[PDB]
Amino acid sequence: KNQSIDSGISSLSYNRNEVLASNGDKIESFVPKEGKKAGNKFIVVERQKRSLTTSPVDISIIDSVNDRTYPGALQLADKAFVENRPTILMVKRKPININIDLPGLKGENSIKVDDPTYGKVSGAIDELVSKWNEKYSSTHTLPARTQYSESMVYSKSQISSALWVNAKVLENSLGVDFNAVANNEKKVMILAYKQIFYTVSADLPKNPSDLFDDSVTFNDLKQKGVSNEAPPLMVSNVAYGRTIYVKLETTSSSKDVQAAFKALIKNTDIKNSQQYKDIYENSSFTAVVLGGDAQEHNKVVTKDFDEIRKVIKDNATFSTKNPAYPISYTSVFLKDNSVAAVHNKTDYIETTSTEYSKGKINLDHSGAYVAQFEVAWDEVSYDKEGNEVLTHKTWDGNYQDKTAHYSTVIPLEANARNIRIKAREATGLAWEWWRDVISEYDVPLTNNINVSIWGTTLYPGSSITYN
Amino acid sequence: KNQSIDSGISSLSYNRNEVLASNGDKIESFVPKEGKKAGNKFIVVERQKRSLTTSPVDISIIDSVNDRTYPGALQLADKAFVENRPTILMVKRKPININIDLPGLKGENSIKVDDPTYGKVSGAIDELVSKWNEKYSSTHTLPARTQYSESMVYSKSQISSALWVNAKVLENSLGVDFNAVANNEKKVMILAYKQIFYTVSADLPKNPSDLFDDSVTFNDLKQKGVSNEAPPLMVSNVAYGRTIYVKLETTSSSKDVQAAFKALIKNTDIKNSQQYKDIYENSSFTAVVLGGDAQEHNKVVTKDFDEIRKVIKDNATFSTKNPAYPISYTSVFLKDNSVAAVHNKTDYIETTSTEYSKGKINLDHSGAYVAQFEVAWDEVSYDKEGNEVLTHKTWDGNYQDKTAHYSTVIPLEANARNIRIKAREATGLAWEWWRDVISEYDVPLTNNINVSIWGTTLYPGSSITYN
Repeated sequence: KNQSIDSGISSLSYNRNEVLASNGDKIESFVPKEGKKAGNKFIVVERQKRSLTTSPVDISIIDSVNDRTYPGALQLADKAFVENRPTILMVKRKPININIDLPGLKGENSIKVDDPTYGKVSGAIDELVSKWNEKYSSTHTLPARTQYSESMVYSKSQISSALWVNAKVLENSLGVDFNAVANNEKKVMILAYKQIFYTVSADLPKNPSDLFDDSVTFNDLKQKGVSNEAPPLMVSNVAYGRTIYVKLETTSSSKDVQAAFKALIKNTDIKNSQQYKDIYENSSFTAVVLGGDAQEHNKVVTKDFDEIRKVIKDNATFSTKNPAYPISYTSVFLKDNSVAAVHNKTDYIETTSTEYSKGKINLDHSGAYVAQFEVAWDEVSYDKEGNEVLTHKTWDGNYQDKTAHYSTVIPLEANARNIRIKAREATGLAWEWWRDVISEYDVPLTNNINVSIWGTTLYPGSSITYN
Repeated sequence: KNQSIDSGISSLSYNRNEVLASNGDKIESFVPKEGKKAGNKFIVVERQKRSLTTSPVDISIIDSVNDRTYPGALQLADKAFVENRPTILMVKRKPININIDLPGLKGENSIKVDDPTYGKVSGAIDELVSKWNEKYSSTHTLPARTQYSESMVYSKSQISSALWVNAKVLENSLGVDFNAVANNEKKVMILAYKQIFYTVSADLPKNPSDLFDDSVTFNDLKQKGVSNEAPPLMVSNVAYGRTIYVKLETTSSSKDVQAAFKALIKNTDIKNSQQYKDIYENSSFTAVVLGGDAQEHNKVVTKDFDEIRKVIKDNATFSTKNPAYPISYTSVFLKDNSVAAVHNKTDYIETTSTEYSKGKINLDHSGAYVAQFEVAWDEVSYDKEGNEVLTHKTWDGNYQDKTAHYSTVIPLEANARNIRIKAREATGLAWEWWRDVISEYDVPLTNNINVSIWGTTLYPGSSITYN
């Protein structure tokens, strides 16, 4: 009891740079490189351990709980604050001045709130908006201050730290299948278009005592959870608006996925490429709007990104005759009046992959001579340590006499490498001393390697073509 | 002294599939992935161990020692054979029939040689060639049977095994720098155009005794080196002709060097690709013609592959009047008349690389507003175990006011990844609540990334371009 509200808050000992800590997995076990056969394709998956360390100050608000966050609100810097379910500190308060950042208000934009509470501070904000609606009675619809963030998805913990959003808000709203992402079954990118209408700020106190009524004692605050493990915070600024989350999803395992997606967003000229056309045919785009101005559980799901663009643009403007809801805030530690950052630290497995596809070597011999072929290749596999293991393969028809007309096909698995095709006119003793009619090395694995041999013994001809 | 030649030779117990064997080196140990800085470039080298086994029957001949090899010559299957300096087995001989595979010579290509020695067989081969110049007195030149081989170079042992040449024969003639090749300071590729004029055969005996004069004993043989460690062989065929080796050299560490070289040899219009022209600027091409016709130590070293094609097309034929030089031969074991194969096995470190160049971010602010920026990137580096290590870097000017006209450059090292450039228009309380003028993620590293911001406070403009 020998403690005042100022000396008590001052006597709290905590690391301001680590109280609001968020830690994730570190991580699990994984093979650095893995070959997989699926469909008529071979996928290869490289993996790397990645470490993130963001220390943001803008903190997401979950709509379900916005009653808890409002300018001049008082919360505790505990693990619940980090989970976006803050513990409120409800006590008898001294008045506080709040200030809205809207245009044409330099000026006559602030207001004193005698009892800072959700209802009173909301009423105060609504009145500042009604004071703006008068004066600017023609233009009631304004543009939003848009911010853009983009990120490929690797884990629930990683995308949460990249986009600064609660992962369940992402998982429930957009429908994110984190196991397909981990298994490299799906590749997903998420966009966020944060649409800020305005921000309301609360004047900071000279000393913490300026927030609490004289009757309130440090022991009253200790009863409500104020501790070294739960220091007190004041909500300094709150941003009102909405956010639009976009999900680009694909079953494709190609290396060009992130590029293809980035092209679609900017609407660039690589977009038309046939490489990206197969990626887009197996892609789905999903957009949702979160805040309050949009109706709960709204959603667009399409294979036409022009539908997504429309949703983004349609929500770039807000009406000053409708109520705005908080989307994020910045809080300040009462002890030093310093901005409270949430120190995120997480490890994750960045997956990268490459798609290969089954191929075949078609042979045609219309030549007026006996020919023999030597077709050979390797098949790549990967051991537990991610190292390549080349199992050599050969065609069963090698070194066997063929005459006009002869045709065959030599299927190759998607994991075929180092292909080599050779043909020799059999005019003589043995293979070893014959003329090469065609002789190709490290042939690329295409869907059809059309090798033809023709002509006479004096003018033999050949060619190698691809489809 | 208790046995004849036949039973003596039969009494020899050796693994025919291993008595003639060559083994390469097993190591050195290596870092699987390494990042290297070379001027305005950052090179990444991925290393894979590769085992390689061949069992060829056509063995090379070193000109310096071509007198030890001729149809019907006896040699010992010891380690000197595998090093292309065979041990001759010189004893009193019975006659032998030899046949030449020159065209239109069915039932008239043979000749008996009473004392098969280098001089007498050479003489009989010359006799056959003069006898052919009488019967085909019009056509005094013929086309050579070309065999084409190609391979990138990784180690002395590997390229020797890939192209079936004595390492020193390439190392002397072409001038391969194996230490540069192994430190990825150069990428080299070698082509071999084995051109066969003709082959001469020796008829196989029903039993070993049919080769030896009756005065010869198995003790006489044993004394001349015959053992289970040195079983006796007979040269069954010898190929006469020439070989053109071609070296394609580069300082470029680009992943497209193999493709560029192939494009050049094939003569496709892909060679005109400016990507490949930067590679051919830092390339050298060399060609040598190891054959009887072409004068000793002859050589072309150019930067125009048409000078190399000239050498090839120029050597397409051979004159029948000119003597021919032995280039290759097949031997047979006297114990079973089975063709002797050299069992080659070799491990090698296959090196593969990519090139990254330095770049810079060019910021230009001409807009009618204060702007702040957030430029950041990661620098890729590889540890002892070849795993990536990203060190986060950020521009010192981040989060500082800038008014028109503001210009700057942010140089980026060639190992720069995950480049993110953001500019926000400064109207509101702080950074966290300002609208994006530009917001780019995972920007590709280019020599110049031009970020321009312009316009007014209420309608800003921007672009990002590359060079």
